[PDB]
Amino acid sequence: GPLGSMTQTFSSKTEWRVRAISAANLHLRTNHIYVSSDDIKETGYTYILPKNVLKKFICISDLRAQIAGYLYGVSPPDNPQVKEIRCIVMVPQWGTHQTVHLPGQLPQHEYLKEMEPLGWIHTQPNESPQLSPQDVTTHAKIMADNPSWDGEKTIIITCSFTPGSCTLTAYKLTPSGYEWGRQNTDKGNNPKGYLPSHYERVQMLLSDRFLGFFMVPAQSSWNYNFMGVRHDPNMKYELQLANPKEFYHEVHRPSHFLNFALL
Amino acid sequence: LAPRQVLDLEDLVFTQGSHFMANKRCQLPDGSFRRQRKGYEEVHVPALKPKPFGSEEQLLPVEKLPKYAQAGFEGFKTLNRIQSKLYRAALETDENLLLCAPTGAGKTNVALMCMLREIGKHINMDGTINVDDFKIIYIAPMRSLVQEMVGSFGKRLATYGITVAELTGDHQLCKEEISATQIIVCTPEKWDIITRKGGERTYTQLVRLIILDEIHLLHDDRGPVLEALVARAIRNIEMTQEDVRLIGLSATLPNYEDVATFLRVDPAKGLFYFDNSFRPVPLEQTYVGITEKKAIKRFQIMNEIVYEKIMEHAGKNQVLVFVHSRKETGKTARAIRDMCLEKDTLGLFLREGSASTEVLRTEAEQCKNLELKDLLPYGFAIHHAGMTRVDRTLVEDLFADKHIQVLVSTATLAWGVNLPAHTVIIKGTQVYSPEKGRWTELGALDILQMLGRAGRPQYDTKGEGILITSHGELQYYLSLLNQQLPIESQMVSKLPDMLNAEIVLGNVQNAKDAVNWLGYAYLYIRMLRSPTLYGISHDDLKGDPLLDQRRLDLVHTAALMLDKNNLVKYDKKTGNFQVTELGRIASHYYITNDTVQTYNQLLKPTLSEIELFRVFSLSSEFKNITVREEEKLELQKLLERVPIPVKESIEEPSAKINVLLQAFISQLKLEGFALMADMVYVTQSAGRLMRAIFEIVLNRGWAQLTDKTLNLCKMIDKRMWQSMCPLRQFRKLPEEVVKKIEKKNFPFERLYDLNHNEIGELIRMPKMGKTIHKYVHLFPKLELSVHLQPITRSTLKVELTITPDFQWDEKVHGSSEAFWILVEDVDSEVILHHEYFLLKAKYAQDEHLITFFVPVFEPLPPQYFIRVVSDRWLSCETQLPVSFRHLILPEKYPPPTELLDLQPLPVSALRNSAFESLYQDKFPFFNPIQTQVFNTVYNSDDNVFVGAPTGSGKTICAEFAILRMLLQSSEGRCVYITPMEALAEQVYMDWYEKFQDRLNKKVVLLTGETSTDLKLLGKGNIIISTPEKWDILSRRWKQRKNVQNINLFVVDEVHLIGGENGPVLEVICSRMRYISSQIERPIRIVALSSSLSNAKDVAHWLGCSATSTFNFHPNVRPVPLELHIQGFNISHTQTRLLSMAKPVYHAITKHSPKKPVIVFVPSRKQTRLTAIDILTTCAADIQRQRFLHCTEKDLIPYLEKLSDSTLKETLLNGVGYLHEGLSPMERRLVEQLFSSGAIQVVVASRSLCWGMNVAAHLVIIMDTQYYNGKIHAYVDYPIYDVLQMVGHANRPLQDDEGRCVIMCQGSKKDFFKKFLYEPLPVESHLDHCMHDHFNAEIVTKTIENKQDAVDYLTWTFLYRRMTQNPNYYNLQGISHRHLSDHLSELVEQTLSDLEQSKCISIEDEMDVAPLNLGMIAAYYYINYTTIELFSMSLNAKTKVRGLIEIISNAAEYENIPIRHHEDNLLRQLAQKVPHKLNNPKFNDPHVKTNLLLQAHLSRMQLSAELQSDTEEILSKAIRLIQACVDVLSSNGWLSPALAAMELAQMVTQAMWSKDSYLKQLPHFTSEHIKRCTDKGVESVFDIMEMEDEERNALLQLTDSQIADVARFCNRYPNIELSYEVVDKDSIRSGGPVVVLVQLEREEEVTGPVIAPLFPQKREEGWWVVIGDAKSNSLISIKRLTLQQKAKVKLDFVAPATGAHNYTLYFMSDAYMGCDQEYKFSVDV
Ligand SMILES: CNc1ccc(S(=O)(=O)NC)cc1N
Ligand SMILES: CNc1ccc(S(=O)(=O)NC)cc1N
Repeated sequence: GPLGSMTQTFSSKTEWRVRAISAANLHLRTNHIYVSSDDIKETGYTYILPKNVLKKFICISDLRAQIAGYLYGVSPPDNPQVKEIRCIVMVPQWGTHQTVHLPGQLPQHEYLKEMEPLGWIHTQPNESPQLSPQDVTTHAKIMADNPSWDGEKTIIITCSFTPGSCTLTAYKLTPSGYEWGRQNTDKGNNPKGYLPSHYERVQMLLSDRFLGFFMVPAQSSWNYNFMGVRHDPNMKYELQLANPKEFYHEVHRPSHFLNFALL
Repeated sequence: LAPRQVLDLEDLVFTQGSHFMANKRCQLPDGSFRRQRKGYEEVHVPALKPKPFGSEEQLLPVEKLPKYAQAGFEGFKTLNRIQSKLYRAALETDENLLLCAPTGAGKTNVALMCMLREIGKHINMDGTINVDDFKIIYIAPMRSLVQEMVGSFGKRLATYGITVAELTGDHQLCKEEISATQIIVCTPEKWDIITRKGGERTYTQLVRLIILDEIHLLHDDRGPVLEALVARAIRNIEMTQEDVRLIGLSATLPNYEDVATFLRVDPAKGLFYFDNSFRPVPLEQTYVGITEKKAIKRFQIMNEIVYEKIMEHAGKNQVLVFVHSRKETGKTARAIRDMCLEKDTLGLFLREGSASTEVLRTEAEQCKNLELKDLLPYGFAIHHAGMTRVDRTLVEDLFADKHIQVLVSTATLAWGVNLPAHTVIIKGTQVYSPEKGRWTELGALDILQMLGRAGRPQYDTKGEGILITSHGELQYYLSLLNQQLPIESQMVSKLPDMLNAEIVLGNVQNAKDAVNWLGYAYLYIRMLRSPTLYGISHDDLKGDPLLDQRRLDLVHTAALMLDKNNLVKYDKKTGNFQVTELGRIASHYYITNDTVQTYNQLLKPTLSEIELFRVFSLSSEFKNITVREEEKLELQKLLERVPIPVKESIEEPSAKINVLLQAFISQLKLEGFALMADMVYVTQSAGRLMRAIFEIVLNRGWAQLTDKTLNLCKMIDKRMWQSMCPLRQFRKLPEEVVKKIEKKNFPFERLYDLNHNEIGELIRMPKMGKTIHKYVHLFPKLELSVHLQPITRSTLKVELTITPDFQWDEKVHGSSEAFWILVEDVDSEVILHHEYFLLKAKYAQDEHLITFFVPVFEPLPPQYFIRVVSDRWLSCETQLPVSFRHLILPEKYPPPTELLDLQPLPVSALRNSAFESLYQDKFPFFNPIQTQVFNTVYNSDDNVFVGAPTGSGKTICAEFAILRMLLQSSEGRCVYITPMEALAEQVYMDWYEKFQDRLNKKVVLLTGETSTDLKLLGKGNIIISTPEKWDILSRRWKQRKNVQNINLFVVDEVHLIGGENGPVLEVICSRMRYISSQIERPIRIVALSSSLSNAKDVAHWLGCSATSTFNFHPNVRPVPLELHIQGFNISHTQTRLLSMAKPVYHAITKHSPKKPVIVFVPSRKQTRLTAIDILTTCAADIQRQRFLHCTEKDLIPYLEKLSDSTLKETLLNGVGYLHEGLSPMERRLVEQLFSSGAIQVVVASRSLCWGMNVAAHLVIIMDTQYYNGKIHAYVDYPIYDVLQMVGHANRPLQDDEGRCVIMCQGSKKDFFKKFLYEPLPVESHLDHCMHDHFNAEIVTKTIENKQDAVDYLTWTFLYRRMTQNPNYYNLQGISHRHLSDHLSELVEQTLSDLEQSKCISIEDEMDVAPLNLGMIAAYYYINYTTIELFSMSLNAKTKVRGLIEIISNAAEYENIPIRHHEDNLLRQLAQKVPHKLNNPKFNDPHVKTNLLLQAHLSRMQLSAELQSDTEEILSKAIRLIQACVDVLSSNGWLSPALAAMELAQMVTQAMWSKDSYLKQLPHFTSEHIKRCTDKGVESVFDIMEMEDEERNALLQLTDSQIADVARFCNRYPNIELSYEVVDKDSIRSGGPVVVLVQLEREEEVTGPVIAPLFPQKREEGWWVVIGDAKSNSLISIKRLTLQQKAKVKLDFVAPATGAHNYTLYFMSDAYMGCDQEYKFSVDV
């Protein structure tokens, strides 16, 4: 019975400052990147991801909120069974630890008009063995809305934060996968009808022989996890040839710089 | 001295700062006494009696001063007593002075006298002062004092035209400030940092006088920087032998003799000690020492003492209480008011007379401040820094007007306001210092100043100073205010830092120099005088009487500290001090060395704002900052409020510093007192701390961190985060508006696309729209465009166009606006290139052009980026992505020509005894390159390309072609073009000796005069020429048969087509190929060249068979070259050169310790400096390598013939130097000494790398940039100069190899490795240089339409290279339609420009024809811009002055070199120069030309390099004058036409028009002129008319001098003409007037024009000019050359039947006086 005798006072410990201190060190994880590389589909397309944009993508992310990029690329001359990823497009987005939220409008830009879309890459906190039902649903909805996404040519690369490192795996949807994903409204983790036959691993390699580039939004940045209000599923955006700013950049959270200053 | 010791400098530091009390006993004046009181002791010291005046003490009246000095004492009748005792020493000598006097006794008027003597040193006869010929530095310890000093000295010296000013924090505006500021007033620290930087074209050279005010600051913690300054000043006086006068002003305190020693003050001649009886008002002192040690009791005890002492003056004396915070002023004044209220006391200050009380009530109702609202009505007032300027001025006025009776203030009022009170009270002597993180005592200067403010000077008969302190400090303050606290040195507490600054400056290069340096510090004299204080035993000192070992140990200790912190490389054996970039940044940004070690340890490229703020917070400046318990609450609520997370706990002071910085940016006003003091200190430091970080991470090329640190700099400086509206940076905007705008959260960038209406509507505040719009377009904004020009498949040239896109407004942007250009790789992780950019207000509206190189690779990266960011404006940046998707790289270059292993070809091969005589007694065989080409050159007529490294002997290949020519045509004509004039001269010597002396042909060297040059071309079998001399000749090839008759055309160093003067070369070669294609006989072409990657293009252009194109790549040099490239990662030029000094010496001893070496350096100064430096390093060397390889006895004959003391000093030790300033014989004899083997090293200026007649075993290229002084920036050596320099390391007949070491900024290393180890790609730049060629081709009817211009261009190297590297020439394809379109555009643009300039006419769009101006430009070979500007500058009223100006602005003069200073001096004669322009300009080539022209016309004949510049002026003055007369003749005007016809002969004979003709004769003087005007009239013919003996009696002249006079008199024009008109009367109006004038010359032409004041040999030219004088209407003109008898016809069209006469003129271009003026009538 210490009410009055023993009295302590609570001191705020706002959540994102720890995550920011943590994200400042992500660059260490980019020296130990591993691809799952299981002997799956030796005859499907192969996907080469340039290391430069992957390191950048890891470095601009958060350790709990997922970020996503769109993949654009091309097949190397007289070798059509290879898809070299040439570009990663960052669009206005927000995320939770299980899913990412993007505008329904796909990227459009002259620089992109020569390339084909190859699906998307996203980060996730842990190394699940199967492809997420949220991922299968997201990919299928996207496909249903955009005929330029061949279910046989577009893939989903998950970048999972294994301790001290970064493990990459690449999947694609199966026909039954597409058909189930497009009709799924259960945002939960065990929705009705989900099946492991809905996806299959595709081979993926990390290269150094060439370099990717980034396109970013023209009038803003890509991160809206501090402005999720201002994010809209129907928002339109232009792009520009520039490199994305890291997750906790000042322009991503202008509230933190204006509120506590003016008040 | 090897046995040494490492010291603990901490145990040597007087820890208590200026509170150290060296003395142990204190003696008070008679009459002092103590009272005891409960809790506190009082000591009273009575006011002092003035000393009786004494022997010869009379106050000097201002009239008895030197009269130039009396204006400075205007408004004063007699000087002070101290000013009188010092008038002679201050004004009549230049002695260094030290004046010790009590505070307020008038030292600064003594400083005025010193400044006045310096001012008098610079007064002319016109009365003006040479305000640009000196600088005076007044060092004042306190910023407030500095501002009041600028005001006071400015007012007292304005009557002199003298500018007094202080120095702001910014450095770019500071140079403009210093340029025209005569008296700079600053603190010790600002002067220290300025002279730390040093640099190029500094103003510290003009400084004649330094004043150190309050020099007893020496005893403060700041003292060491006064030592730094004085040591630097005196040592620099020794290394320039130019004296600087030092004046110290000091309070009276022990050790003034030591200070005088330290200032090099002669005690006998310039030391003045005035004891405290000289205080202007006597001072009765009360010291109160409180004994109570419980704080709560002490606070009330002190307020009790304050009250009681105030009552002793209430209503009798206004009392000024000093307190040591901004809050304590009010807290204390209110405490005193409340104690007055509790008693009846309040009525004692405010009188019963209500005047003062009502003034106070009014001003407190006018609401000057809330605390003022409280205090002003009662008679109390406060005065401190936080208040407003109006409130502070009102407080000062109300106190001076005696309305306030109790003023409570801070030290700021004692320093920067003259405001004495009768009674001064110092309420406590305890102050919070954040640097020491604790409470501490007041500095001695503050105490002295405050108690100096006691006693109104004329109002009071005595003043009363009360000082309240703790009891323990009594004997201290007693000492300080009674002449007994000695002045000690605090040097060791700062020794490493200070030492590093003299290492970074070059002034200290080893421990020996360091010891020498430390002998100048005040620390040294104090250690000598009283060693026990500084830790030296009395047996120590007798063991070491000069303290050499002790100084060695201190320098050793500081050196090791600096070495551990990575500021310096300290080699303990040698004792040597190698500078580092870390060291330099710590010097230049004033950072302590511990900090920069911390930065170097923690800075990583993957750093974020979080770690950045932590790294900042870990700085050693913040070392003593602590987190006090009472702070932790207020800190806590802020830690979780700032936007940058802080990793570590608030228990740690690093976190507190971080949080304070973030709070200062966010503008959170704190509550705690410790917090506010610690924040002001932290953020004071943050500016240059962060700027030092930014320089570090920028110069390592860390793109992300560079961005973050420049942003943080800017945020710290603007006190806002970038998240805030950029408009907030306009202070004139009201924060209500920017709050409205920030609320809307919308992007600022979208404001640019809206009119003012939609602006006002979007912000929901329409009445502001317009205004917002204005500021939106005032915000700095730049547009960038890019021209990608590939050099190879791995190096890319970029031209970046910066077009400004914002309105300029001086009240916003000032004189300039600075940006960084950062070229960043694809990932934005590395800065591939970067540079500073200055947008000047001059050019706010102009596009700027930047060019640089960047590496590339294959496969091409997706893109690079170019960012331009404001250096000071927040949120102000433009990024342009440079995509490479459409970049067309040139194809990788072909393999070289295989060097075949042929057997060495004997001289026998020549098969000709006469020919073999040229080479027999030189060598037996030819080198492999000549051996391989010999058959093709000698046994063929093929056109040939030899490409090979310099020193491969490519010149003998041209000689092969010539010998073959000589075997074919007994009268064959060969023309040899070489691009450099000095090469032409050397080749002229060699080929004159070979082909004329031996083979008996005519070798000639074109001179530029087309008369002599045409006769040479007709006469010579070998004609040597530079490109433009050949261009002017061969333009008229259709009317010049000799130019077609050429059998052989050799062009040497063809690769210089790529360089700046390439277009003329390309054009003359293209012309020779066109001519040959027209003639029946093809002209053989042989081209010699440096190794070229794209040789095949050159050959195809010049028509060389594949099999006769010899392109050898640099690894086939006959003498093998070993090439080392040393990178130096020091981005500051002077420090980089310093850091390469010892490398130069080590390179000599490693690669050529016994064979001759040449060192190239960037400038003239550097030659002398580096010769001396090599010599010093050689002396200090134990295994020393001497470069004197002859006997000193053999050297005196050669030595004493020189005029340069240092040059012969260095030549004695075997090291010479060459620069553009030596006499031609000095250079020749130093060269021969080098040739002799006598001397082993020569240091040559980069500018002489084309005309050097020596070669060497080892070439060292010291730097690779030089400072261009008209763009005020450094410039990279052309690659051609580097290849030329490397060519000097070549001695076939003497060395098995050559060795070259090229030292360069690291950022250039790779480029050299790419362009020296492989052959060179060269391009054409004729597209930027076509107007003058096109114009000449239109005059010669070669180009008559636009199709003709296209076909012309196809003959060029440009057109060949456009299909091989299109993006370089800005084409995007190599199709025939691409080509023809691009060419049509080029043609169209050039013809349009010519047509606008009224040079050509374009009829029907297709056809072109030449006009008057185009013809004049083509004839006299003059830039078409020059003559267009001439056209729009000449009126009939322009005179000789306007002519000299107009021709001074010619384009032909823009490239004249720049050095300045002596031009600022030569301007002085502009009052006595018969030339009026009324324009002040400097650092401009056209103005240098104008000055040097007047200098020539008045035979100033003073400077040396400026003389060569004058000769370059004169090499074009005559052509420009003739073009002027042709223009003015087209205008028909008479006055300016004949004015310029006279100015021709003026510039030839070096005379004005007032100077009479006699000055033309040799050995003549002005006295001779007065004589020849006395005894008769003044003509050259009149000299001839004199009786020979009368001539001699009037001459007083030698026999050979009279022989020279007669030589001139025989070559002087002696000619009469005959005016004659055929059909004298039978002419009709509008009809033919044919005037034939014949000229009889009395003797045949003896030779060229006698004119020794003119560089080129001329030949007499004449004009016949019929023009009516009254009408200013020229009728007829003709230009003519005469031998003895010449008939010249002129034709004219009559004006009317009115029978009239015309005045005739016959005027020379050369000889003054020979002009005649007849008249003749004509009847219709
Ligand atoms: C501190 N400057 C100094 C110190 C000592 C001497 S000394 O000649 O008296 N003894 C070495 C002369 C000078 N200028
Ligand atoms: C490795 N740090 C560094 C590298 C190169 C240079 S530089 O002299 O070549 N200029 C950018 C300067 C520095 N501080």
